[PDB]
Amino acid sequence: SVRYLGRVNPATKELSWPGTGVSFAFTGTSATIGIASVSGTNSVDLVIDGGEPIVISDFAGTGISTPAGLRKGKHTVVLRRRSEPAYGSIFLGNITTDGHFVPTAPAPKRQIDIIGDSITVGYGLDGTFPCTNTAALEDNPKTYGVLAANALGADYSVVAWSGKGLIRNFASGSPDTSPLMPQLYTRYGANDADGSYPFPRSWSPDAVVINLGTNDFGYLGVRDPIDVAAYTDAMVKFVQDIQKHYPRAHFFLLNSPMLSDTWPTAADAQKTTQTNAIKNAVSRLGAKAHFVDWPTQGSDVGCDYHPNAATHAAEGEVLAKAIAAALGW
Repeated sequence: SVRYLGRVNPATKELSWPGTGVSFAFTGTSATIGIASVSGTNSVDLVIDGGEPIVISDFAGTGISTPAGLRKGKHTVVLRRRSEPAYGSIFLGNITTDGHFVPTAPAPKRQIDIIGDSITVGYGLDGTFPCTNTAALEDNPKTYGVLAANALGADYSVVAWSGKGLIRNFASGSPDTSPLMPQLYTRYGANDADGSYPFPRSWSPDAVVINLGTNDFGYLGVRDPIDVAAYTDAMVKFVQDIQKHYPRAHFFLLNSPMLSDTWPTAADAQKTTQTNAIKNAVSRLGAKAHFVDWPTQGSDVGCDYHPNAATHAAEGEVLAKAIAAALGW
């Protein structure tokens, strides 16, 4: 029996959000993950027998098959999306084997939501600066949030979309008046109807990680600097809205490795300003809210100054310990 990873609408079987996918085991020499349709560009990790990820970004036609050369016998298969809805999605078909399916090792008891923007997606992560981001260069399985969930032995759900904010999205001259992350968080698949995620009780995060504000703080030459009070107020409201569904979860609110106190100007002090706003939100939210620092990154970066693998891995450790400390893990 196949199990779906992450938030996947069972009415569509669309791998839409980053990190979504499937896990199963079989005995035989081969398995194929059928593909009903694919749109735009995508990339996935295929992990066989817990080995090195096979990175796939071309889905010619039929489906995704296990590698040639396996020995007849038991094998495990984990497929995970590296990339995000903005570039495309994969609609899954049926999964087949040349032998038969065997039981999966039981799913983790620990569960974590990770909510954010391009940083949480894994935008540009595999890229060498300077580079143009592509679905192939995105690498959700190497992001700070996923690496933290891995360290804690937890299942996770990534809900993230590049350029998105909490109160306002990325600063463009055309006002980017499309949905904000809270609205998107109500959807099953990323392009499904508002409110289409039913919050099934089968998924009940112990921890909810929120990393938003990099886009909100952008303003130079396009719009007014951020309304800090509104950003703070919205952060409190977003958590309260999630608590309608997951009242017992602890919340982990991160500041941005891409904001600094020197850009655009020293006066803006953007990183300190965001940091204080989040701490304020944490203070208003009470004991189940937690601030988690992410120091402004160094000069080594991926595409478009996004965090590279080392920067993600370092905060993954910080976040894993912070969640563990909060939860007694």
